[PDB]
Amino acid sequence: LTSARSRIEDSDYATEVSNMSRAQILQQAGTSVLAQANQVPQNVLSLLR
Amino acid sequence: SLTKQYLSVSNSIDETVARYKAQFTQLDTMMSKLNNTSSYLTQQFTA
Repeated sequence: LTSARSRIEDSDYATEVSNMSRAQILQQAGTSVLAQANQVPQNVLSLLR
Repeated sequence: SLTKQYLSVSNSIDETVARYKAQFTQLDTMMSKLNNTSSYLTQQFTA
């Protein structure tokens, strides 16, 4: 019963850790890209000038 | 019965060692993909 409980309940790092990887990678890429978007209307303004 | 019990527990402890070695083989897989992810961060800040 302990084995059955363990297999139903336990989490596998060999999956969750790479899930964390993908997620945080996306977080950092998202931060950089978000920074990028602000420059666009700044260019718009410089053009307006 | 003593001989039987000892023999039965021997392989059990050995496969416990094997299971922990599995958890830590995958731990090293995760550190290796984390190194790959640090290299990804490398490309990302080079951007």
